[PDB]
Amino acid sequence: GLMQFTLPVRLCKEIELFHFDIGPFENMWPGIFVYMVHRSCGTSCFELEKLCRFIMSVKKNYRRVPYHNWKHAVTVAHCMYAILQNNHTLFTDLERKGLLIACLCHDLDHRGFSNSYLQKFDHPLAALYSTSTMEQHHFSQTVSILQLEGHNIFSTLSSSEYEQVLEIIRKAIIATDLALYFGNRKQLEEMYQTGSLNLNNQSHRDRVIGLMMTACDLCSVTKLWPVTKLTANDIYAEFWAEGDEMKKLGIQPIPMMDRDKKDEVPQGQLGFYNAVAIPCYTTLTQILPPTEPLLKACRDNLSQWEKVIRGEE
Ligand SMILES: Cn1c(CCN2CCOc3ccccc3C2=O)nc2ccccc21
Ligand SMILES: [Mg+2]
Ligand SMILES: [Zn+2]
Repeated sequence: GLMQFTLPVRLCKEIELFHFDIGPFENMWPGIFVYMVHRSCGTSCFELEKLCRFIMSVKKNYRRVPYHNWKHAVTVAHCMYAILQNNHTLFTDLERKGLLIACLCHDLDHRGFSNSYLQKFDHPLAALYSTSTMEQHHFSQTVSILQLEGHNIFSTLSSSEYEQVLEIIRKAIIATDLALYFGNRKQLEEMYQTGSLNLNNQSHRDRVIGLMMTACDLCSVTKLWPVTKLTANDIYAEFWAEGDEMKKLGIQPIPMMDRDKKDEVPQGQLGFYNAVAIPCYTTLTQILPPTEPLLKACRDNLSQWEKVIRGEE
């Protein structure tokens, strides 16, 4: 009850910033997560022993893939922590509980392969979940872990509050399917610009949480350039392995996934910044002005990729 997590001074200060990198010491990531829950939610939100058992079972159900790993989980939760801390009064008690957990769980049991690859492979999960294949899986793994003995971090909630938090988590995890991001953001753009955006409308809150989930999920592009650049290596290490596996199925992969087309990476990053990232953080900044540092950091990294194409690096 009286037991705070405390971080060294440099982390205590930098963890509050959007561009914080959680560092290479894996053993400190559980502690960093608990710290963020305690400041974001309260020391009373979860029973410490249940929360610790929950975190460690989540960690175990992430795989040793180059990018969609336990470090991604905690990184995406930190971006959500920074959004929630900069927007103190906009979110409910259940939202604060649900969203950090949603972010920690959002890529549970990821194999390093896209929905497209599972569908072309004819993976059993593509028969069980026809759209948002991996995301329905990640939600299913989240419910499985919550149901392990001593892992029910929500046990003090009422039956209807429990249903509400699991519903926040489900929609938040489904929203990380980038296929769903484009339509979600277009609707949020129209709603904001015609002035119809209403944060008391649940269907509107759902849309805004979805965009937050995309923003946190993509937050590699909002880090300082040396972090962004080195993270891109891990992202492409998965895509190129998927590309190799497409070639094994007799299917030319898209260029993004073809290791023979490394030279097209700088132009592909520009497309991604211009079509996905910048528009994502722009609409987020319009709805939640204190998230502007994410857009600024994203624009700085766009300018760094432009310099790579100009052979300035
Ligand atoms: C479109 N696109 C990309 C985008 C890469 N990408 C896309 C999705 O994964 C991410 C998730 C979070 C943050 C960044 C990324 C990222 O770097 N690289 C490419 C190379 C050739 C052709 C098209 C390409
Ligand atoms: Mg995912
Ligand atoms: Zn993710």
